[PDB]
Amino acid sequence: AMSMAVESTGNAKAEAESRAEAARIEGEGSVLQAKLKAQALAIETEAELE
Amino acid sequence: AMSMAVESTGNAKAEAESRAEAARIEGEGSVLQAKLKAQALAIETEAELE
Repeated sequence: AMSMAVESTGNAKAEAESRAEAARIEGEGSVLQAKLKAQALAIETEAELE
Repeated sequence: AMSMAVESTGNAKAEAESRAEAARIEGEGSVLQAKLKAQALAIETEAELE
């Protein structure tokens, strides 16, 4: 029974942590994607302002 | 009878603890995903404010 416990832990644990630690990547993607679009859109808008 | 008790304990125990300890992973996913989207959305919004 504590065997089947360890397989269940490993399976659900592995799947969930894979999803969350990938969401870390989409998160840092959001971080520096916001940072880049900040100045990018900034220069389009300040070029269309004049 | 206390045998079938131990198999029932092991099975239900294992399934439920696998689900809860995976929910721990989605929970820490929520933790640092909120932390990342905080500053990410912060910099989109403070870049569109000007």
